[PDB]
Amino acid sequence: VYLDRKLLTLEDKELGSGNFGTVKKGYYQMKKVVKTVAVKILKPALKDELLAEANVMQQLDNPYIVRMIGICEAESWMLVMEMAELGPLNKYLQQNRHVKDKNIIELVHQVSMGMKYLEESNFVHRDLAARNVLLVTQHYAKISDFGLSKALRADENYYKAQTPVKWYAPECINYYKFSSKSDVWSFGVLMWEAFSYGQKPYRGMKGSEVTAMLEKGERMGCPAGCPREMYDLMNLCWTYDVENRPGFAAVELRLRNYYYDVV
Amino acid sequence: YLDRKLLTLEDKELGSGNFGTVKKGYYQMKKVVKTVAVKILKNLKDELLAEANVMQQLDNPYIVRMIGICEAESWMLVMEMAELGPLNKYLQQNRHVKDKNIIELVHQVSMGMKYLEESNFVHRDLAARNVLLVTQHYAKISDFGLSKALRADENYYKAQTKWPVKWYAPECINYYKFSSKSDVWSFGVLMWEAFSYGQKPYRGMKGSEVTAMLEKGERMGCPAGCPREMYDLMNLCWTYDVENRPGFAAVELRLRNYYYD
Ligand SMILES: CO[C@@H]1CN(Cc2cn(-c3ccnc(Nc4ccc5c(c4)c(C(=O)C4CC4)cn5CCF)n3)nc2C)C[C@@H]1O
Ligand SMILES: CO[C@@H]1CN(Cc2cn(-c3ccnc(Nc4ccc5c(c4)c(C(=O)C4CC4)cn5CCF)n3)nc2C)C[C@@H]1O
Repeated sequence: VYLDRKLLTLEDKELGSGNFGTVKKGYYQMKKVVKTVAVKILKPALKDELLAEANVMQQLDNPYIVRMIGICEAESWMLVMEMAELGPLNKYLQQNRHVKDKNIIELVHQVSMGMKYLEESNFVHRDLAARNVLLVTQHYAKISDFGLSKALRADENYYKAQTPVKWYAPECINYYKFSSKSDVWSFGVLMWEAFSYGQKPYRGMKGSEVTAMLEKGERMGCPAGCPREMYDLMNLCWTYDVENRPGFAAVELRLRNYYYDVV
Repeated sequence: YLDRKLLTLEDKELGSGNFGTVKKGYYQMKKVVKTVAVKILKNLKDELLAEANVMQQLDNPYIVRMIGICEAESWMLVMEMAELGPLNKYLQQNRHVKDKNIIELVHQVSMGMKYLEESNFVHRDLAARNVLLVTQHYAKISDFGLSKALRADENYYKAQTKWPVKWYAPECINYYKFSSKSDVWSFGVLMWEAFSYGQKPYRGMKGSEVTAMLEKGERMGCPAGCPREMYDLMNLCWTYDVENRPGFAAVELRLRNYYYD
């Protein structure tokens, strides 16, 4: 899926930048119409990571996951994606404290539907966080940022690293083991972030202090205004033992049931 | 008298029995929320309240800490959660646990019983099922429903005629006398259970046959792969005579020394 640079136009002003490179809004000429795109532009291991990121996204086909248009190799390496105009969820909620609880339920349920599909496809995200959810509209979220994602081997249900702690399940920190269950743990933190309107989890604590807090059986408190059933779901996501923690099928159905009971 | 509003119970049950049910829960503390295990009486109350009264007097790293009693749809005893659950159940499913690991755990139990003995409480139900794992390397004593505070003038509690007889020292069966020494006998059975990966003691024998076997001077054999020094400690805990049986001071000391090597 190597795109033609002649069919891509990048805007001058960037949408954002960080240690990953830059993100610009762009336009890609397709069959007949022109498609608005977001382009991750690299500013080496980062090339291979971007290609691995593109390989994951091309295997994924779901309304709640950012769709890749292709890779473009010209002047710099570029990952061209369908544009989610409103950008990252945590920034959006920081700037829009008026969003209602039923709206946040809608969004995090959409994230659980995308992750239910990711789990069925036997991919692990490994970076599930509110910053990696992007808003198409105020009522349409998509999971983004597959740069750490891994396709599980056909014979294993976890990825084993050889060598963002506040989002990581205890078995990740201790055993370097990443599964769909550890994504569920990260999903609990994402939920906490979303109902906290984009505030950071475990405020003012270092990683080792978070680890020690969880070891004692302590968990973050219920965000102000968060429906009790949603806080109960977070705590289930933060089940310490992998086997008793739910998978995304159970999480999505709990969210689906609660959302329609509100609706 | 805890506020039921501050407590959430998972619909799944961890376990059940004649006492009631045990459920995982989450309780709102000062700021953080605390994972709890909840013993729920099925609609016995005064026994639960007496159990709470024992636990409220105990503070030690190797004893389950009580959060409180909660009176709502049922009577509930809310406790700090030891997530891995009963030791006998765990070992059955984890035959890979090393003998060094089992030594660390039973030594932790002897440290909590040393404290129990110093506090002059008798447990009266010391068994592998009543050791709960916080982690694979951290055990806690639980289940104080039978525990008694000793009189200021005696080192034993006298019972008045539901007893785990396979864990009871001969003086418990014959004279109804429960002391820290009789907990030491139970601890010997616990050790045998731990090194047998949670097998039940005296397999296939009735209670009267266990008593007759013990009266004959016979004892359970060495568990497969159980270290020599640890089986020897078991037999010392199973000293028939109360006065010659060690106290938890001596048991803990020997465990710590063998663990040091
Ligand atoms: C926070 O996470 C991001 C995401 N990621 C980069 C990334 C974005 N991608 C994408 C795909 C499809 N549509 C979009 N739309 C979009 C729309 C407006 C945006 C941003 C993105 C945006 C940013 O991205 C800034 C943070 C870098 C800022 N604004 C301004 C409103 F705030 N982005 N894809 C990837 C891999 C790493 C960063 O940390
Ligand atoms: C066999 O022992 C028990 C213990 N007891 C009940 C009891 C538990 N309490 C407690 C306190 C703090 N943390 C725990 N943690 C914990 C964690 C996972 C557990 C259990 C308990 C658990 C059970 O309890 C089943 C047997 C009923 C099952 N699972 C699933 C893995 F097996 N339990 N407190 C009391 C008084 C009477 C029985 O004899």
